[PDB]
Amino acid sequence: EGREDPQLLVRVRGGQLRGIRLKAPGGPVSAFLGIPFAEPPVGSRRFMPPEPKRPWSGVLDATTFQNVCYQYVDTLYPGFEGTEMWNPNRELSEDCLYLNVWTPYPRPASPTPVLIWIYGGGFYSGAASLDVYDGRFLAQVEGAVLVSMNYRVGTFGFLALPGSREAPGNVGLLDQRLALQWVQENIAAFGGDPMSVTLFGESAGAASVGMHILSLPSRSLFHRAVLQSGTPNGPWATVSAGEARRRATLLARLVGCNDTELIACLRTRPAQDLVDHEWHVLPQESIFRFSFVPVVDGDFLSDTPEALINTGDFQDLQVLVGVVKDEGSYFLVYGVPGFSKDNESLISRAQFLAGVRIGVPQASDLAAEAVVLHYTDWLHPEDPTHLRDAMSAVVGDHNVVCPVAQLAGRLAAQGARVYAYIFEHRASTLTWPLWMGVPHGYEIEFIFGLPLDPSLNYTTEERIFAQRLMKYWTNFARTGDPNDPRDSKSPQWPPYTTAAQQYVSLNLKPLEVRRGLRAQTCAFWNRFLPKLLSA
Amino acid sequence: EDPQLLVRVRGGQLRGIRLKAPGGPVSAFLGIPFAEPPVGSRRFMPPEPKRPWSGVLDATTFQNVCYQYVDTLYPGFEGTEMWNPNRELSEDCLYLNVWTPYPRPASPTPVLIWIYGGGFYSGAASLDVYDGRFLAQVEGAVLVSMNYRVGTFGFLALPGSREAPGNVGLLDQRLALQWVQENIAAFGGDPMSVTLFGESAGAASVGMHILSLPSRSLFHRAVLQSGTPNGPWATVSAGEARRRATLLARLVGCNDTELIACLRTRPAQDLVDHEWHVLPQESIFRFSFVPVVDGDFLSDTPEALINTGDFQDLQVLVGVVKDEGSYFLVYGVPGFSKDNESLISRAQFLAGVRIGVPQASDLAAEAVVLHYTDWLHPEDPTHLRDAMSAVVGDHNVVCPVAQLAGRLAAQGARVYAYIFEHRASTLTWPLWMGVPHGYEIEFIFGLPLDPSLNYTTEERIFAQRLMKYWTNFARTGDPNDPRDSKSPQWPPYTTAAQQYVSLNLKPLEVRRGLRAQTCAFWNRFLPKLLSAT
Ligand SMILES: O/N=C/c1cccc[n+]1CCCCCCC[n+]1ccccc1/C=N/O
Ligand SMILES: O/N=C/c1cccc[n+]1CCCCCCC[n+]1ccccc1/C=N/O
Repeated sequence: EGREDPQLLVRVRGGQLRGIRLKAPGGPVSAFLGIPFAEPPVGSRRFMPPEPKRPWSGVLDATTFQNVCYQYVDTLYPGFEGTEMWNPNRELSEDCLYLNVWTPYPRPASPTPVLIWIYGGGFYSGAASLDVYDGRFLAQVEGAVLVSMNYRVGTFGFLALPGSREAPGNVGLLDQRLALQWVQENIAAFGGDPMSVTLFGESAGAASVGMHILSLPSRSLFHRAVLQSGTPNGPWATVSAGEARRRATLLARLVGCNDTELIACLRTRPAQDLVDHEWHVLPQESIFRFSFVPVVDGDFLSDTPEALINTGDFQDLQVLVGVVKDEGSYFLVYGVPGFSKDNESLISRAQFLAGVRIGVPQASDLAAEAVVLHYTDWLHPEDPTHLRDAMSAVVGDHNVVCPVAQLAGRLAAQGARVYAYIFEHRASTLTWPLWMGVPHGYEIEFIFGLPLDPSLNYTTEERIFAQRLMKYWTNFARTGDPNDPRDSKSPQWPPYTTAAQQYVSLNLKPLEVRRGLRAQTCAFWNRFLPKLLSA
Repeated sequence: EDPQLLVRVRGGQLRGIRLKAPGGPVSAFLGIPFAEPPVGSRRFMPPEPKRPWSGVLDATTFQNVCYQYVDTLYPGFEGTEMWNPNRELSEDCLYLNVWTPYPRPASPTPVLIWIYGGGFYSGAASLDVYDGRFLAQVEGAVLVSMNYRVGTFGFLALPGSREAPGNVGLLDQRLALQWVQENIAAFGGDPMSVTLFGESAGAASVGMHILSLPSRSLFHRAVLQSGTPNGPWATVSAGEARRRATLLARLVGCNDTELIACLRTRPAQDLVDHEWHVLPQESIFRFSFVPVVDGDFLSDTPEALINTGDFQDLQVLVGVVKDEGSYFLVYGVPGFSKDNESLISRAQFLAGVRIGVPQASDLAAEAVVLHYTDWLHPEDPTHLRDAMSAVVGDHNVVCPVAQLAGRLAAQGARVYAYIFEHRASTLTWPLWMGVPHGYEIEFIFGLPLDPSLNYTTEERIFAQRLMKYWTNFARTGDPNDPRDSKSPQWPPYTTAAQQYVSLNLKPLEVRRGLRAQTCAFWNRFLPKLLSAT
C-alpha cells in the first residue's frame, strides 16, 4: 500500500478498500464510495436476487460513486435543476450494486450508530450517489456512519413473474437487504455499530424501508427506521402478484418476448430497451404510479403491506415517519393536464376532475367523485388556485400523507414508537415554482445537511435548521428518539400515538406539536375510500 | 261591542277580542273558520270553503287543534308541552287566527301567514309561541295563522283516489291563504303583500306552496325556518304514501273507496294510535303522513321542482338554528335524553346514524359516520353526541335548507339565509341541545317582549331585531331595515357568495357557506352513493 492515507484503508468481507478523504465544511470525512455488495446483476443475473459480492483481490478503489442502476432518466425539464438533481450522476449500468459509506475522519474510535439511506425515485430511479444524499455532513457533523446503496430499480429491480425462479420480484429490495447484510457484517470496519442501524429513505426509499420493517429477513438487519414521504402500504408502493405478472408480461410483449422463456428473452433485451418500455405498462393514465415496484410476492412481503401493518407486532420498533407540506405538487407536473413548473398551474374544475382520475387512477367514478366532493372547497368550487392545491393535496394525501398516517397509526397501535413529522420548510434554493410548496424529496437535502455547505447558497436559518434536522435524525438513529436528550429547553417531539396523533412541524420555527395528521381527510382515504371500492 | 273588533268577512261577521300586547292593544280574531269542518265523510278530503254563517261569529278564542298525536315523552315538561295541543283536539279544526294592530291599520299592512310545524303530524296555530300579538302590535303586522290537518287527517293519501288524494293539510293551508286573499283586506291586511312563514313542517309547507302553482298567487314572499319542501322527511312518493295509508288501514282493520270509507269510520285516536307504526324503518325526523308527491299539488318531487322551478319574483328568507338536530335525538336515538348530558358511545353513534339517516345503506351510513367523526377524538362522547346532533340537523334541515337556498338563488329567487344561534335563556331543554329547532320561533314572534316571560333584556332587543327582519322581509322582501346602516347589512344568499347571517345577540355577522362542505356531502355525494347503493 505504501504512501496512502492510513485512514482510508479499510478491509471488508470482500477485501480491501481505499476510500477518500472528503471535505465537509466542519472538516474531513472518510468516504468509501462504490463498494460492491453484490455480484453485478448482469446477463443471466438480471431480475435475479442479488448474489453477494465475491471477494476481490488487492485494494478496491472506493473513492468514487459507482454506476447508477439502469433507469429511466427524467427529461421533462431538460437542464432544469429541479429535475436534474434527481437524475443519474454516474453512468447507467446494470452493474450498479454498489454502496457508499461515509464515516467521521478519523473513523470513530467507538462503534457509531449507522444510518442507512435508501433513495427514492418511485422504484424506477434513484441513486445513492446524488448530491442530496451526500453523507458527508451527517458523517462530519453528527459523527454518523452513513451508508447508501444502489439497488436495482425499474424492471431490473422489480420486474416480477411471481412464482418464477428467474424473476421472483422484489430483487431491488433484495439488493437493499443485501446492502443491509453487508452493513451488519462489514460496518464495524468503519467504526459503524451494526447493532445500531437505522434505515432511512424517502419516498420509494421510505416505502423500501417500510418493506424491510415488514419483511422478516430484513428485521435483524436494522433497529430503527425513518420513512420520509413514503410507506410500504398505499396505492403505489406495491403491486399484487397478479398485477406484477401482468406488467412483466406486457413489458415482455412490448420488447418482443412459461416464465423461463419470457425472462430469458427479457434477459437478452438491452437495458435501455426495458427502460424505454417500462412506462408503457401502467394500467391507467396515472401519476404517482410506477410500473415495476415491490410485488406482494408472499415471500419478501408475506402479505399486502396493509395486512402486515394491520396485524404486525412492532414492539421492538422505533419509527420516524413524516411528510412534506406538499407531497402531491411535484407529481402534478408529470402529466396532470394544466400543471406546469413554468406557470402558476391554476386549473379549471374540469382539469381538477380530470387530474383526480389520473391522480387516483384506481378510483371508480363514484370514488373519484367522492375525492372531488371531499376536496372541492364548496364556497369556491371553481377557484383555480384552490383546485390546483386540492389537486396537489389529493395526490399528496392519497399517496403519501394518508399512507403515512395509516402507517403511523397501525405502527403506533401495534407497539412501535412512532415519531411523526410534517416538513414544511421550502428550501430557499428550490427551483420548483412557489405553488409547489415543499414538494417531496425537498426535505432530504436538509436531513442530509447540504445547507451546511456554504457554497450551496442556503440561508443561515436553513443551515441551523439542517443542523436541527440532522440532530433529530441522528438522535433518532442513536436512541430511537429524535429528541435532544441534552437540550430539553427545545420543545419536545412527542411520540405519535393513535390516541393523541401528535406530530411536529419541521420548519425554521421551533418544533410545534400538531395533532392528527390530516385526520379528517385521511379517514376518507384510509377508511372510507377502501369501502367505496367494496361496491 | 268594540267596533274595532267587528269584521265583516266574505262568510259573515266576526267578533274579535281586544288583546293586550306590552305596548298596546291588538285586535285578535281567533278561530275563524276558513273551511267546512273536515269531519265524517270529509276526512282525508280537500277542505271545502266554509259556508257563510249568520250573525256574529265569536272569533275571540282559539279554535280546536287538529286531531294529532300528543307528545307524551316528557309529561309536564315545558320543553315538550309548549308544542302540545293547547286546545281540544278535534277534526273540526280548520280555523285561522288573525292578529291586526288596534286600531286596525288605516292602510293595507303586509300580512304574515304563519304555518306551524310539527312534522305534519302535530301543531296548532294556537300555541303560545305562535302568538301573533307582538308582531301585530310592535310591527303593525296583520299576522295570520291557520290550523291545518296533520297526521293521517292532513296527509293520509291513497294517491289517485278521489277520497284521500293527499296533501289536504296543504290544501287546508292553501285554503287559509285563499281566505287571506279574499278577506284580509277587511282586517286592514294587504292581500297583495302576503308573506308565508313557517318553521320545520311549516317551512316545508311554505316550501310546498312555493312549489305549487295554485298557491303561488296567494303569497308574495316566503320564510322557511328550519324546513324545506325538499330533503328526506317533507315528502313521500305516491307509492310510499299508498303503502303507509294501506298499512295504517291494515293496522286499524281496513280498493281505495272502500279502504278510505272504512278509515273514515274510525275514531280519530285510532288513526293516531297507529300513525307512528307505519314508518318503514326505526327513524327519527321521519313522519308517517307528510305531503305526497302526487303529481297534483306537487307536480314533481320538491327536488325536481326546486331544480327546475322559476323563482324570479320570489323573495325567500330561509334559515336554520345552531342545533337543528339535537331535539330529535331524544325521541328514539338510544343514549340521548334531556336529563343526562347524552354523552354517547361510538357504538351508539353508529346505531344513531342508521336511525337518523334511516334511508342510509350501510355504505352511506359509514360515509356519514366517517364524515362526522372527528377523527382526532373519534370516541370522545361529547363530540359523538354533537356529531349525532349535526348528522340529524344537517341531513334533515341544514343541508336541505342549503340545497333550497342554493336552488332558489340560482333559479332567480331573492334569498336571505340565516343561522339562529341564540339559545333562549328560558330554554327548558338541556344545554347540549344548544338551540334546538323551534326555539327561534318565540323570538321571531316577539315573546321576549312580554316581560312576564322572563327573557333577558338582550333577548327582548333581539326579538325586536328578529321581528324587524321578518316584518321588513314581509314588507319589502328584504329583511334589512331601510332605516338603519352599517349594521351590517344582511346580504342576499347567492350560490356564488353563499352569504347568510347569524341571528344571535351579537349584531349580524355575514358568513359564507351554510355547512358548504358537509352539505356537499349530503346534497351532492350521498345521493350518488345511494343511487348505486
Ligand atoms: O419509467 N417511466 C418513464 C416515463 C416516461 C414518460 C413519462 C413519464 N415517465 C415516468 C417518470 C415519472 C416522473 C415522476 C416524478 C419524477 N421525480 C423524480 C425525482 C424526484 C421527484 C420526482 C417527482 N416527484 O413528484
Ligand atoms: O305520530 N305519532 C308519533 C309518535 C307516537 C308514539 C311515540 C312517538 N311518536 C313520535 C314522536 C314525535 C316525533 C318527535 C318530535 C317532537 N317534537 C314535537 C314538537 C316540537 C318539536 C319536536 C321535536 N323536534 O325535534
